[PDB]
Amino acid sequence: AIFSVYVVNKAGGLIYQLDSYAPRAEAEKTFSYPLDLLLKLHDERVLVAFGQRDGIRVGHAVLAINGMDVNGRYTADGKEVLEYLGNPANYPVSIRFGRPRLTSNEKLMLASMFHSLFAIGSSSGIEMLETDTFKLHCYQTLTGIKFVVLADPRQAGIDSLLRKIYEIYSDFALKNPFYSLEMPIRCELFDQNLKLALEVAEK
Amino acid sequence: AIFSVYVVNKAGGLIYQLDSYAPRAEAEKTFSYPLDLLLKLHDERVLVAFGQRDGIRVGHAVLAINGMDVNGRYTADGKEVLEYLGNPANYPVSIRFGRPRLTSNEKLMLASMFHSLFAIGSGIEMLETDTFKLHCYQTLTGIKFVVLADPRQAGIDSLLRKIYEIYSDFALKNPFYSLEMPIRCELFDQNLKLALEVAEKA
Amino acid sequence: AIFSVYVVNKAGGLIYQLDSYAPRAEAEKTFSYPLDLLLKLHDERVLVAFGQRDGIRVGHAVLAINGMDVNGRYTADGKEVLEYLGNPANYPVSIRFGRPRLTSNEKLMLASMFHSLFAIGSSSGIEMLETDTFKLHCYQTLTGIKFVVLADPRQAGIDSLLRKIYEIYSDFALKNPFYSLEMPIRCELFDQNLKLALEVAEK
Amino acid sequence: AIFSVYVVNKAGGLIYQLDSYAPRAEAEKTFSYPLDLLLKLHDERVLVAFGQRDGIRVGHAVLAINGMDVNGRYTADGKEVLEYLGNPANYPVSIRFGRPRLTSNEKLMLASMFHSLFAIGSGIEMLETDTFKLHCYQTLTGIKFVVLADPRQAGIDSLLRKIYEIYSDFALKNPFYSLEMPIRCELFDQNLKLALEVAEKA
Amino acid sequence: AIFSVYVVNKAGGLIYQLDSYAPRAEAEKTFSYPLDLLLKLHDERVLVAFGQRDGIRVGHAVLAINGMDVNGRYTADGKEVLEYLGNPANYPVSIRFGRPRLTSNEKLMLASMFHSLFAIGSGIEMLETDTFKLHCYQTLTGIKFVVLADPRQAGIDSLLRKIYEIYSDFALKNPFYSLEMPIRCELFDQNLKLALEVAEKA
Amino acid sequence: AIFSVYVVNKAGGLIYQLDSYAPRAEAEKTFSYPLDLLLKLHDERVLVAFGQRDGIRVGHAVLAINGMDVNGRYTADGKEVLEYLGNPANYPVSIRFGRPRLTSNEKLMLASMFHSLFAIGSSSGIEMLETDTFKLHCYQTLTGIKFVVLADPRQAGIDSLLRKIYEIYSDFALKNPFYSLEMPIRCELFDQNLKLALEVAEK
Repeated sequence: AIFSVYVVNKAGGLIYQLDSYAPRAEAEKTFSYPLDLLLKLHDERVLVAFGQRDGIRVGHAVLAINGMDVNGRYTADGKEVLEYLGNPANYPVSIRFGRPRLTSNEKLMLASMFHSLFAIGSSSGIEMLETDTFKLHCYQTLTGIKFVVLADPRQAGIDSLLRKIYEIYSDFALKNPFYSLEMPIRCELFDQNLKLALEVAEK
Repeated sequence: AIFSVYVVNKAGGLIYQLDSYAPRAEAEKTFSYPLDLLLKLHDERVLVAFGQRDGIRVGHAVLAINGMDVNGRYTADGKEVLEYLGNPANYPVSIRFGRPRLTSNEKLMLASMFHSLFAIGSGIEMLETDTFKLHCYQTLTGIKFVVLADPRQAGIDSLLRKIYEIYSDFALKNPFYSLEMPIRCELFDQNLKLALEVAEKA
Repeated sequence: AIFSVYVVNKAGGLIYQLDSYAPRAEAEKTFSYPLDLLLKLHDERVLVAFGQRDGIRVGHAVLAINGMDVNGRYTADGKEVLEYLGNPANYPVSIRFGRPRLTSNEKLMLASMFHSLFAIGSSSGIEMLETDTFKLHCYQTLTGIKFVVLADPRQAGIDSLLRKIYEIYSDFALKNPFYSLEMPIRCELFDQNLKLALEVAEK
Repeated sequence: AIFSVYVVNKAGGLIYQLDSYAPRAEAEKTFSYPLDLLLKLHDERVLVAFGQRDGIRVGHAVLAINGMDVNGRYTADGKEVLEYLGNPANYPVSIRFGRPRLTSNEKLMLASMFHSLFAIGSGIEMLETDTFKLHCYQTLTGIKFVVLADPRQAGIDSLLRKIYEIYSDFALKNPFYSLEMPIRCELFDQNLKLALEVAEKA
Repeated sequence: AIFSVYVVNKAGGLIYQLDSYAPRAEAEKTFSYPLDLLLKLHDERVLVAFGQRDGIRVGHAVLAINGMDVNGRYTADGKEVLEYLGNPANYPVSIRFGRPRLTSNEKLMLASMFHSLFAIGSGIEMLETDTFKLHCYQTLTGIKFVVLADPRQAGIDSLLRKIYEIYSDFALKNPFYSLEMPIRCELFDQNLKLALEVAEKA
Repeated sequence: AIFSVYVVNKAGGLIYQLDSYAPRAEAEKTFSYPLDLLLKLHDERVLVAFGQRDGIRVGHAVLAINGMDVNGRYTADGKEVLEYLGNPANYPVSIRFGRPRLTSNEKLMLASMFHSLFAIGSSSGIEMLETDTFKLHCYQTLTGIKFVVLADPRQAGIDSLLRKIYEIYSDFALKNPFYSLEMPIRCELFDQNLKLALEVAEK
């Protein structure tokens, strides 16, 4: 599977992002409160700050409660989650935690580790970081544009996909003279052509 | 050759396009290896580096292998071009050569010229490089008809005047048409295709 | 014919300019005032702002009146032109308009459309803009210097000319160690060598 | 192939290294000149540019000349590689080919990735390029075991788990050892060398 | 070889020059095609890429074609070098090779060193590259005699001492001569030319 | 002999310096005062400002007095040198002058004359300045790092040495992920590997 696609301009500005796979959860689990975990709101998301209870790591996010899917730091009831799990009344609860989606800042931070050395215009232009849970591919073009793709470790075709996104990008620029390279990409035909290129690459 | 015909609106956004980026083969010669032509990988294109023999030219790309379509650096089957030509089992082979498919960098380079023209803009105007020539006809109303071609293609002038006529016919028949919206019109598509055929025969 | 030659440094500074052809006029025409054209002073030049009378476009400049050649925004009589053509007394007049010479800002603006993308040091280095009335050739060197030449559409040799100017430029730099690359070129032998290179290219 | 095994401390400083940058020859073919292989100088390395004949590959470097070790661009004797192959007196010669020795730029490129990983860092993690793959195992205590290899080398995973075991044995026996100080320990050196041998046979 | 002799005034402006940028041919070999030498266009110079045969060297440029002078990438007649060597009608041809004419980039590179020397400056001093060596003798009065040469040219030291003697003779005989003005003096030109001849024979 | 080795980062920051040969003196000479030379303190060093007495040029530094080696602008007695040679009591003196070692600013200034033109990432990367008394070699890498070596005019091997320092540098960076390229190099194994590379190059 392919989790995410994003594009960074030569000045480190995020210019396009598409989260493909998003419901990367696990399972709803019951917990007898007082909760043996310490939670923090980080960038509109409720993360596990401390405690490694059976199954749960620090860095895990809360994704749902009892059915009420977590709308970031709010419940589906509109109520605030940190006061809700600190709420004595609803002590026996079911909570869904999984590895959260990357913030835009995180996407940038991750992108900044590739091609940091060689000047703009230095045989494939692809650098990568691989873990247990994902593989990140970063293609830098001649003029410093970075195309990044996040996918499970053993996903084939990413090299060709990245070149194709560039092909879609450069064609978009040529057909749309209003567009300047620092600008966010906001074009229907781009979205269409990318989603298709992803479909091809998935198979 | 003509690589693309497209229509850009006053605000600089695409409203109609017709692409023909896939080239036609220029040269076809049968080879009896040791291969009297030297090849190198260049951005996933197999280019001729040396040995401009009668027909082929230093800079042409390997388009087809004995008739079959090859994409990137691998054959129709799926073996690497270079790792299949110095082959003891396989040696006698015919190859098609010509201008490579249009690249991203090239597209980006032209985009960068065209965008600049659009912004500095204050008749037919043409942007040219060694390998490309972009022709732009702008109407009073700010509609731009663009033809992307190689430096030598003739009769674009007349092609552009035709697209103008066809667009005018479309605009007269569809006066209350959102200019930010793409042109969805069979007859338009039809007549533009026919107009391109004429220019391609020229 | 070749209309103009100029050189831009890697930082977008105009470093040399020579207007070759200059009397690009048309013919003196009589006009019964009140004048059916709206005129504006733009960058020391009297341009046609509005009105497209028989022969005259907007953007056309005033180049002479009755014989008194227009010294920019003044007449040969020292009198101001906008008050002179608004002057009731001299209502029946003869005026010469043609496409004005490029301002230095215009030269720069035009130069900024070429090689804007690829970084300094990215097979000929020549990019061009062609119209009915002129063709503009822009050569970018390894170190970002732009040599620009303005000439009628079907003028041959410009590619070779541009390389020669570079040859003259680089030799000038080598013989003149005081010279630094951001500086305006002010050298007699340069002017001599260029005017000669133009002469060769014209033929 | 495995190019380097090293141990980095929590603060990011080197505390142990074992280098094996000198490659083993991949291909060996005897040539009867006119030489059916084209060579170019590239940062004081003689690389094969064209003619991927059965065995050798476009990109391999000339490692040895008829058995003897050649350094940079000069022979074991001291004559220039290129100025000795088109030789009327000397023509029949055997040559060894394979991956060139690791370059500075390459090292610097990986360093730039590794440093960035170290700084952004907030399991085994791997950094990869076309020609390199760096494997990094970080302990709870922040000790990093790093193996530098080509993209295809297998069994680094197990090698890294072994170095972890050997380092753990060392740390248990030497609990009050300055972590800023290099590891000076024969048995450590011994066991790591043996562990690398296993991974190299794999 | 000596490419240029010139005199720079205290303020860093040119006051006298004598150029000899056009090279002499180093090697001349008759060829019987298929041509046993591979050529590439490089900034409008035809350079030898591969095949350093007895005489010629990888990096030399094609200077002349069967005796006649060729400029840029076209022959004395006006046909393209490459598009005339793989010719079925034309094959047997002799070619002259050697150091290419001095380029703009090279000139600019040296200029950038020389200018820097001039500005940082606070005896004979020499600036050197792989292919160039610039020799600069500065007088008490700040007059600079400069000789541009390749790294191996000998006896520039003595040539520079001679130009100093000749300039001194000129300055003694013309004491009230504007140092911002170019040197217009037949005898000066004469004696410097003779001095260069001696250094060129050396 | 090799006098000095230093390394400059791509932003013109001095990142490592090692003065190899240092006691580059001449001989102690007697002078009957009032001293016929004018001396100035420049950057913690006592230089000859004016006067060219038999043997001594302007630019020569004072390196010792009567045995008391000059600790920059102080004597081995702790006393200030400019007041000491202007001191009437000790008028008959012996003074040692020779060409001073390069200040860090001088090292930078000298380095700034090489590779100033071509952009970062433009066949050996070595540029040099040669005089009677020294030859300076400057190697610029792909990413703008300058390695500089100062040595007597006819010293062989410098090209290979410079490449080796780069090899040592790049390896140091790879083994030390804390290190960032703008930082001063402060590592024992680096010093060891360099001093060895110098030893090889000397022979």
